Amino acid sequence: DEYFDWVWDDLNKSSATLLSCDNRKVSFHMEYSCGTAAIRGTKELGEGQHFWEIKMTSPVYGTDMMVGIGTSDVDLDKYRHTFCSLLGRDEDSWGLSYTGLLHHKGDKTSFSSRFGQGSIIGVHLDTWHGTLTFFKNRKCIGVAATKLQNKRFYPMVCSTAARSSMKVTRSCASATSLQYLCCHRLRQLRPDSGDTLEGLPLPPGLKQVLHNKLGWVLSMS
Amino acid sequence: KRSRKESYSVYVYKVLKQVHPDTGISSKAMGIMNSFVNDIFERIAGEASRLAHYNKRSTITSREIQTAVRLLLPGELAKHAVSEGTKAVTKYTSS
Amino acid sequence: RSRKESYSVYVYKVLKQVHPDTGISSKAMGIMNSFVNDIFERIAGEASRLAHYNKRSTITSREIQTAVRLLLPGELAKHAVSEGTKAVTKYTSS
Amino acid sequence: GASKLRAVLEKLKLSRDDISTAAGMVKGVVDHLLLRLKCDSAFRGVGLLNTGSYYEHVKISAPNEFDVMFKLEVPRIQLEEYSNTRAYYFVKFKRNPKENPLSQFLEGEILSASKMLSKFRKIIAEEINDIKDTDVIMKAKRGGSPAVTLLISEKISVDITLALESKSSWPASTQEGLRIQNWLSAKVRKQLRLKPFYLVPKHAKEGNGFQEETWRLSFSHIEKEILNNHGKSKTCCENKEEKCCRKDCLKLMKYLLEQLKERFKDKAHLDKFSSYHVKTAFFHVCTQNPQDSQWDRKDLGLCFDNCVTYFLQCLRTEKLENYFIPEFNLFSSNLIDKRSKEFLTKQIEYERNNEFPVFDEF
Amino acid sequence: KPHRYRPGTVALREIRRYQKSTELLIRKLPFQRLVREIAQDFKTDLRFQSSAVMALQEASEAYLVGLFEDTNLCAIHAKRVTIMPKDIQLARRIRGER
Amino acid sequence: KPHRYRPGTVALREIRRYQKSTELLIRKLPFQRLVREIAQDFKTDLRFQSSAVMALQEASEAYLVGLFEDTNLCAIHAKRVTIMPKDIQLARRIRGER
Amino acid sequence: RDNIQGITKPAIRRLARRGGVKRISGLIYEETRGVLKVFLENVIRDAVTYTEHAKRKTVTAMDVVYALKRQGRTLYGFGG
Amino acid sequence: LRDNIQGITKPAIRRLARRGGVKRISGLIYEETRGVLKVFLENVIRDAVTYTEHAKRKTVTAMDVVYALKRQGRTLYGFGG
Amino acid sequence: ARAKAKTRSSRAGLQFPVGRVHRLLRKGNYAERVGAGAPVYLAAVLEYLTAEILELAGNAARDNKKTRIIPRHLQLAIRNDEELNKLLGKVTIAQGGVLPNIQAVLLP
Amino acid sequence: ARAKAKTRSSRAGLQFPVGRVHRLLRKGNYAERVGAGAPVYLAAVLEYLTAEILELAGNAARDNKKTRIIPRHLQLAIRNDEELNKLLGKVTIAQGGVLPNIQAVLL
Amino acid sequence: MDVFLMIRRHKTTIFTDAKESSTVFELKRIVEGILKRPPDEQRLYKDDQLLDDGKTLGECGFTSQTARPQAPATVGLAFRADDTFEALCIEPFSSPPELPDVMK
Amino acid sequence: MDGEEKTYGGCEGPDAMYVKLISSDGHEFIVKREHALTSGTIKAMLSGPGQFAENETNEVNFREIPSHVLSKVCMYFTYKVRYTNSSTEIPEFPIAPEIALELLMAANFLDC
DNA sequence: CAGGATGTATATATCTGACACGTGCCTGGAGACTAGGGAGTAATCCCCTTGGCGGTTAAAACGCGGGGGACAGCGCGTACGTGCGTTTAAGCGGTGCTAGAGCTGTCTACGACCAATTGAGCGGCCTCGGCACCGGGATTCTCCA
DNA sequence: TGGAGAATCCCGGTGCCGAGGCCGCTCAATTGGTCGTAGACAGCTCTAGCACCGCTTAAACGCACGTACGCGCTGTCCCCCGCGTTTTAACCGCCAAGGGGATTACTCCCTAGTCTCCAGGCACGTGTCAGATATATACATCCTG
Ligand SMILES: [Zn+2]
Repeated sequence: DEYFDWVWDDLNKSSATLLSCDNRKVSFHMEYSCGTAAIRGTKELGEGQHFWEIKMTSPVYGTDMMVGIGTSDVDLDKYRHTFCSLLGRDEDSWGLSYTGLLHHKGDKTSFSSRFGQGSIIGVHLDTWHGTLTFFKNRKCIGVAATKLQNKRFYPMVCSTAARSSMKVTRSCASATSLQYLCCHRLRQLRPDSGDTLEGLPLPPGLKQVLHNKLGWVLSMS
Repeated sequence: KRSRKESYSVYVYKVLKQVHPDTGISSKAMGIMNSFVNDIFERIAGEASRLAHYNKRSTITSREIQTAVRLLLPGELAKHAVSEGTKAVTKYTSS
Repeated sequence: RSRKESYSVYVYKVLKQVHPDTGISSKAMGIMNSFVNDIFERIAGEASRLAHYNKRSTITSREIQTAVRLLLPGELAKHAVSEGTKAVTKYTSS
Repeated sequence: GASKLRAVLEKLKLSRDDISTAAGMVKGVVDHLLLRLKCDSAFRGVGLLNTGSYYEHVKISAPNEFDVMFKLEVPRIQLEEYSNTRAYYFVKFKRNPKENPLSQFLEGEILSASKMLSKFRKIIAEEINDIKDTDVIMKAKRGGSPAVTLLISEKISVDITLALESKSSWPASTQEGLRIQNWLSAKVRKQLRLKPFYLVPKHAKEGNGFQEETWRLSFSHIEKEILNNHGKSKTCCENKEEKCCRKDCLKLMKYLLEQLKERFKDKAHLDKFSSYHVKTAFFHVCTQNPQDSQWDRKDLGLCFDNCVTYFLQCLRTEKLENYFIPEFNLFSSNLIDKRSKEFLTKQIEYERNNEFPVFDEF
Repeated sequence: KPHRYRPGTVALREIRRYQKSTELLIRKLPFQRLVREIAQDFKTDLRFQSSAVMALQEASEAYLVGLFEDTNLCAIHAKRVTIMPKDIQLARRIRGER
Repeated sequence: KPHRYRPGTVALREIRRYQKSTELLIRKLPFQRLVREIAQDFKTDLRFQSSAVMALQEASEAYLVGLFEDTNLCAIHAKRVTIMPKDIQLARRIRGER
Repeated sequence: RDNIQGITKPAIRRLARRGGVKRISGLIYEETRGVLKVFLENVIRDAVTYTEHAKRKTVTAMDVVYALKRQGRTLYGFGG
Repeated sequence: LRDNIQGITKPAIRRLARRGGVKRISGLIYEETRGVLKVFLENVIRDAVTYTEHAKRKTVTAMDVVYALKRQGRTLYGFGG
Repeated sequence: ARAKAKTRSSRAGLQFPVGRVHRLLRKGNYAERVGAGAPVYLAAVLEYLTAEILELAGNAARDNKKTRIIPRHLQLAIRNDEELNKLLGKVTIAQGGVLPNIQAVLLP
Repeated sequence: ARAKAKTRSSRAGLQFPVGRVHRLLRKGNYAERVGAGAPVYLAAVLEYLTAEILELAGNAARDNKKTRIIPRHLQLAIRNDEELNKLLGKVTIAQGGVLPNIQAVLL
Repeated sequence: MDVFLMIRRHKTTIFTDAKESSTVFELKRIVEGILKRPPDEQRLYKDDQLLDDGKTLGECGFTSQTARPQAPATVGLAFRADDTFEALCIEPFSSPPELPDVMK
Repeated sequence: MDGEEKTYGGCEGPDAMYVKLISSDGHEFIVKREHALTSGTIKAMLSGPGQFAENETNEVNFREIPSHVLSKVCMYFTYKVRYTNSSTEIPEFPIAPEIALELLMAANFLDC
């Protein structure tokens, strides 16, 4: 596959986690799970567009494991000694747990079906329209959030189960452009199909470069 | 002060003294008829309170009591008891 | 149109306060209704006779208290006079 | 994962027949004790409560540690709450023709449990010496209801309990309890309410010591009937295919609450927590998820995780209400220290995050 | 041969069902005819409400079934087990209503 | 010595005399003591009157004399002539008063 | 016209079985027929004697319970 | 005053059986007759007192006794009305 | 003004006191508007019925050669006769005694 | 003036109607005046007696395991108690039947 | 505050963003700055009705409400026929196709 | 913005503040210079020599573009050069699906 | 001693009509007031329960001889209990019908109420005659030869 | 076939106490009048007692036959009954003390009667779930061997 756009952050990982597989993989609580542990990704998202996805591997259990977005104002080691949900706790920071429930601002919403061992999850971000979208198993769950404009963020993932691990399978960025915006509007107008390349005399090289740029948009709904 | 007290004596005596002229009666042979007549009183007056509410009759009158005394005397004596209370329903009605 | 009246609701309310979970068929209500009518009239009959025996013009708590301990056997009489006295003092003290 | 649980279930299971071999010793003792007691005017009608299986085996890892309960049938009685505690009552007799049970246990008007137990202790204690084919001994008091406890040789052991039985309608304080309707239909709710109920002797307790002379309700016979006949389909677990993990999920949960006491008994802080609380939380859970479809053996994981989820939630919030008396809070600050509760959340959630380490000791 | 119960074992199966049932034992129409025919010599051309008939039947069943029970206690005291017309005539005069 | 009548004759000669007689047969003062003794368990310090005690013997001995007269009818039905306590316990049960 | 022989042999038997008796004589049937007819002869005479105060041409349930209640036979179920 | 029930003698119980017309007698019956008189008396005397209490008197008089016999269907003619 | 009085018992034809009874009855709670049929019925009936209980003493006193009638003769003159003893048997007549009777198996 | 009607039953604490029993005791021709306390005392004893009966019948009905009380269960409760049976000794309950016993020498 | 608008005549189809308080005369100053015809040599018509330079475009109903980011409202320019308004010199765009049923 | 004399009426040679953009079907869309420079094709073309004289006609006709399409390009430029760096919520840019199907060719035709 | 044949218990599955509810409304249960007389009390008095005494002799407690009544056990043949086959009269569903009981407007005959008068019946003193009672002569019926 | 106690049927004379008669008077029954609503009636209507018609199968009638109950007789030995002896406790006539049941004056607070208002029972009418019903199987008991 094509090379992903950011690793897990060696300088911004909690005091109880090992980064691994060229910082594509990460592992948590390798003995005691004596509290909560977390990381950010190395890249701040606050300009252009972003898309990325994560594969699970250890079986799900324990208090909460979750995926999301937050400011730099978070503390990766406040809950070093305690079980807590780190994501979703504050106006700064959001997340979705494996139980199919979101947190934000220190409050909760049920949002989706559950997910477990070996699951694949994917996320879209648009900073221009200040808005965020969630996918599971190459199918869409929905738009998660909006009104997010000009706030700066890192992507964060958190853990609490002993002997637990995750891997980013792809991560990517783009500008806003016709090949982004018009393609999004086009997919909203024909979401019912498994494909979008159908019926187009449009060159196969351009079909492939939008397989690169918007590989999900052409092939998921 | 003297607190006067009555009995039925003279009214039973005038129904009896018709038949046996040649007799007198000891004191302890009076109480049996007093207590008989007095027993029937509050028993038939209770029947009369019932008779009133039985056929919605606040003016009790002869014909409603009537049934009780063809009832209470078995044999042809049903006719005896009721005959006394039915020979009454003539003259008073005419002043 | 012509109208009829009964103890039905009050005995149903007492039932639903000791077996607050148990029903009664229409035929079984008919017997309970004739039972309370019999007992009222026995008690009232000795009360009215007591007032005559003792030369008075009214029926009050003192009359019914003697009629209850006269028509009720054994330890039913012993208990019924407590259910009586405790309910009237709750009323005179209100 | 689920294989650890399936394995520990076998390792628990296969101990069973040792209990069956031990059960002969207690049988002869309880049979003699009944034939002792039936001689005395105070006890002539007394009997075994659990007919057809003459014990309860209250700790799953303790195959010598039986429990026995005697029902003492009583004519007809009236009850009233101690101090609006809702679950605790004084009891008094009512309208009865002359056939005294034992009014000699009356004190002022209350039936004295303390007088009852004083005689019950004595008559067992003077009898039990005359068991001559077996070494048998009475073990000293611990609390209100199991006030007679008994040991055979140096293993086989019993706590003895007695209870009043009454035939009447259940109290108004339970009217909203037993929320079985959606799970098992109103036709069973009514016919289960069509049974007797039991009172067990129990002091209240206070900073001043204790209101010694008081009784508490009990419903263990009904509780067994639900668990024995636990299907929305009657035939649940009555054939090999219709099997469901409900029973398994409960017995796994009982075992855990002993393992954590074994590791912290020296701290004493967990000592207040019993398999009684574990049952009660399970009844709320199976009421909440009542279709037999949720209880496939191919789960086991989520249902067990739901138990600990529910129990943690209750424990954080200091709230767990009795399933028959729908407002009596067992977890209340009055009955349990805040410190023990929060400490136990820290333990349990640590075990959950560590994938149940303590079952590896088996 | 085939299955004969011994004399007396079907009579006990009988009293042990009539002592645990509720209903009337005499037929309806035959009791109605007797009531009308007894009545027609106190006065002529009466009419009857249906529940006046049922109130006579219930009062007579409970006269007879309660008189046989005192007849049984009389026959057993004399060391018999079979009831006879001499026991009826004892019960009716110790009962004393004559 | 020689006149001694055959047993059971004097037991017929003496019933005739008491059925012609009309006076009262329980010794008076021994019954008067009992009625004050038996009353004390209902109330206390309580006076009586002559006609209140006199009327109460007439009530008592008139029910005893009416009881024996149909115990005697029960023993004869059992082919006996001697009255014995098994008989009176039948009479005061056919008489309804249990 | 008869009508008293309308109370059959097996009917008179069922009454004695609910009353608790095991074995029966054969002369009983013409004895009970003389007892039942003399019971009805007295309650019917009082119920028709009430029906005349009450003016009606019809004998009512309440006329018969006044006659039972007068004889000494109180009866719960028919009202009153 | 106590135990006057033994004042109901053998020969008094014999006088009362002569008027009933009975010929031979079992020796067990004198202990049975004194057992039935005991509860006859009780149910009468336990109502003459309740009339007296309702009257608030201290004395008990013949009318209270005949009201008692009358209540229980043993009615007697000859002492009142 | 004020003509001579005629007793209202004689106005009904009775011997019994239609005056005295109307006081008893109307003050007695048993009925409210006491129409003259009611003091007269409660008075009337009992006329023969109060004499029968000494009329039937001709069965006793003259037959027994006594000229003052007495409680024993009044007893026999009720408890003697056929229907008299059902018509009023449920009552005890004080100082009466009992009728002569022996059962046929007991005599020689 | 006419304020709100507070019924007497709630004051003395009964379920039985303290109002209707007053009107019946007035109209029924028992006495000239009805005192203030009589309708309270009388409703309390009729409460006691009905409450005592209803739960004995309920106990028989519920061991025979039926939803409803019926005349057979009234009979088996009253005719089987030493002092209810004394209180109502001469009344025939319609369609009640008899309670079972066999005389011992018939066996 | 400035309002996104589009001014249309003949070839010209010109996006603009003027202060809402501008006189209709200031539109003419803007038009001279783009198209060199002086403020008076120009005229203005709305739909096909005359509009006075002495007004402000806000009182002429051209406003932030008419100024949607993807629909800044149209205005008719005129260059005088020496004496009068000339024609409303508008000319039509190339007709767009149907979206086919495969996309429906 | 009023009295827009701009010393010379504009800058219409080296820094020509408007540029004149005709479609293949003759509609003319003047655009301001940052909107012009928003196209990679137009910034490359305006970087061409001789065009920097005040004597230049700063005009293009797009033979490859019809007028309805060219209007949406200008709409997109005016929108993005406004809303770039907005801290406040940027409005959506909805364009009608029944005409928009083609417009992705503008990305490669004009570098946009 | 075991083994067969039979009647009762019980546990689903089906269906329908009896009990628990909601509501329109109307008539009987609460609020205020006042005009009398029933019942409460304080003081009185006298008759009738109470407790005591020696007394006569009637009646009860004790004992003892032995006759026949209570009763066990034996014989027995007639009357009644069990059960199979025929056939007849109680109980059921549906029609009619008009005789009779219930409701009501209205009006006039009857019973409650009252003041003034005087006749009926009640309470107290009197006296001889009805039916007891003490001796007693005559006339039966059971029990042994 | 003769005896001889118990009365007992009947009698004499004696005696007393209670029932049969007379008087004073007062209080309750009556005359005469006024008045208001109960109930005696003529019409109406509509529902409950009487009467009729087939059908079904339930149980009343009739019979044979075997056996265990009711019925008679004998012997014997307990358990009263009939008589005399010793004594102890009723009934008896009389007496001294005082307790509370029976009667009055007078005061007032409890009740009935009235008018008004309005909410809790009653009559009605739709729904659904508690028990009756059918059929299959499990079990407990009686009887012959
Ligand atoms: Zn299961």
